[PDB]
Amino acid sequence: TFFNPDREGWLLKLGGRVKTWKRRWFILTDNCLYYFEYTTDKEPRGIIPLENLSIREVLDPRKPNCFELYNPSHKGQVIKACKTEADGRVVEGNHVVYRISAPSPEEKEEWMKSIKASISRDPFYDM
Repeated sequence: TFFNPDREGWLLKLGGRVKTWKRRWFILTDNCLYYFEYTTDKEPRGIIPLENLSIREVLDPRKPNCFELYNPSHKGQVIKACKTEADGRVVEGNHVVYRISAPSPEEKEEWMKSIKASISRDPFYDM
């Protein structure tokens, strides 16, 4: 599934039920954002489907080159996502939004462009 990706790279993501930044290797493919703790990891740490989502720039007090993923449909609606836990639990994410920090302004722009392009490409988008 990670074959022929639209983009791969390091990004910082702000935690949900425990708000802290974690460095994760992201892979954009099949209109989903996959993230790994380490680049050569066989299995992803989580998956964030992009369908029905939007992206916007945001200013953070400590992290630069940030943007957020959010669902426009319903107010404060929990974004559909899935993640693995060390104990083996495969649990659904509880994020209303996803604040991401890119390594540079250039990479932020590139990532925002790729994500939007992927979303608009989905033939099942906005239904």
